[PDB]
Amino acid sequence: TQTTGTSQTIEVGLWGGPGGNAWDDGSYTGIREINLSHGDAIGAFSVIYDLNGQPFTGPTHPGNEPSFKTVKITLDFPNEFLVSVSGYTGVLARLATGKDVIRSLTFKTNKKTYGPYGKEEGTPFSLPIENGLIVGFKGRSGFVVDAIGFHLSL
Amino acid sequence: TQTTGTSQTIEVGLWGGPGGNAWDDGSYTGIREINLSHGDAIGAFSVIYDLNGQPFTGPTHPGNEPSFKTVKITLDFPNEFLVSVSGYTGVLARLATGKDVIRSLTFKTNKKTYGPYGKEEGTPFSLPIENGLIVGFKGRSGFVVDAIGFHLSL
Amino acid sequence: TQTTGTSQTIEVGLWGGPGGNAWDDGSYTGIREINLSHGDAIGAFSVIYDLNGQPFTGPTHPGNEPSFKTVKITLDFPNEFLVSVSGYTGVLARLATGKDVIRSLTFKTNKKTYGPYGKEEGTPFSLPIENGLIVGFKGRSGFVVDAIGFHLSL
Amino acid sequence: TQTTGTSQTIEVGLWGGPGGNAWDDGSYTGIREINLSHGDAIGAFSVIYDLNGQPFTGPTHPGNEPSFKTVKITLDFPNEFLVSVSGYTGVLARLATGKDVIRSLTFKTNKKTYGPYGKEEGTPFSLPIENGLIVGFKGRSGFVVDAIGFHLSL
Repeated sequence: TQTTGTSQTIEVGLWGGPGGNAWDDGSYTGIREINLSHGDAIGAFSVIYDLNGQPFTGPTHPGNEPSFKTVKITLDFPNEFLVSVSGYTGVLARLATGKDVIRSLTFKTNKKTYGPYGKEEGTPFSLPIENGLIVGFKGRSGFVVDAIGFHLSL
Repeated sequence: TQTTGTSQTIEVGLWGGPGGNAWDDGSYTGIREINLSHGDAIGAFSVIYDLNGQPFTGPTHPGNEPSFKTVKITLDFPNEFLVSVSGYTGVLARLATGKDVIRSLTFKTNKKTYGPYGKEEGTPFSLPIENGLIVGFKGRSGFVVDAIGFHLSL
Repeated sequence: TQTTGTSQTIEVGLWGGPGGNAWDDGSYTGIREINLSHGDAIGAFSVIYDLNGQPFTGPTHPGNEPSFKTVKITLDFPNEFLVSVSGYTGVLARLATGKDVIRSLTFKTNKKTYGPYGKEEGTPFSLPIENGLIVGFKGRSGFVVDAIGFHLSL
Repeated sequence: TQTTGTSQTIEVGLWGGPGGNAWDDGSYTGIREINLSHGDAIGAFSVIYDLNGQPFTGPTHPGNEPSFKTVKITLDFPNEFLVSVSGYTGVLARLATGKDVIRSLTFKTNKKTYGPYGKEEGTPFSLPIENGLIVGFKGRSGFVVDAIGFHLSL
């Protein structure tokens, strides 16, 4: 029985801490580009999704670590897609929060591996995908990415 | 195993004829507003979809019928959503094509019924929904709506 | 957010009347065989589904009309599958109910068409499928099939 | 466009190593009971699934560790369901293959946490779920569980 007008997708996560503010890009039809920043953790994180064959700029999550290395991951959409996302969660001492944040991220597509970005220190996590696609990102962000999760769909 | 970067949704239809030119809005997360025109058939058909909580203007399919009455169904999204779409398919003599078109359309939500619009002549068709949502429209259009179909999702 | 332990599928329908008693086979991974009976309407309707590569007999819905012609539709699973199901709904006078029942049914796969079975009288209905599969049947049955619906999945 | 008669579900994993023999229970409508054994790792792993309101015993994966302690996790289906599965993957001294096996497993439902079972040594992994359900298990087994994966559905 349908009780709401908003469609849904499987959602896994979040991995990371309770700090920062929650955000959810929602779901689309695929991923075209990922723009992030990294240093001793992951700072900025924004995505260019595919929306029915055309690019759609997702909401930005710039964080607040201007010193970080900026990176643009341009996927050969639609032939290239993520088959795994992994990383590390843990406290970043200098933040003085005592809460876990995303210290590192690695993106593996059917074509190549991007990363590891940030610092691989803390507790690892990984989401290998055998069938289906990540069609959206969600998480929490403050000065850095506190947590991350994914929307999945066939 | 995943072999493409484009996600998908269930698709039903089309109902109608082979005339006009094919179009497919793709899929989104919901429906906010439906714009259409009608007279002896359904002429224009355009939708304002929901895309993760924000409106997204779907591609237009105005057809070309100056005399048709225009209707703007503004749903109380997300509390109100379609639970059924029905109508009639059949030849419209004046088009001189001999091909079926969408003569009528009725939209029923969990709150009320909109229509019938057009003329209920020809062969009826209906898509009652018990679980899930219409998240996108597709079809064919010329001077009027030749055919219509739907993308469905939970 | 997940609030129940039972998974779900999109469900379309029901087409037919409010008579009889409700039944729902639930969802599986495909359809292998359909056994029905027909005359001036569709009486019995029972399915053998596929469950992860192996046959699984669903609950029976024989109705209570013993005089109909019995038919067995054995699909070449998994290469052959339904791409459309259509039929007619309408009153059957000898039932003395004045409520619609399933008068006729037609099953079209990517290989061939089965039917029409029963009597093509009343109001037609059709469910053409472009993407996705019927993975379960539901409906209402009394003396004959009063209504029918489908569980859909990618 | 549909090109096969078998439906599908999202599949995540595998977590663990390449040893043992691959197995896949397929997908169902939920989980009713989990039977496993553990010692210096996870040995046996068998599940009783829900299939449209009726239990369905999945194929067994007994492994081969007579000394392992057996555990039966009977969920209060459908009110109780897994919201997270986590564990550890790592080498076993007695295997001398340098390849990982599932050393530990922890099952968290919306009602309680079962485990940890086995030994929490090696590299941790976790699959927290925010929306959707695990409707099937897959993996690899020899004397113990080498790897594990999940079928997911809304």
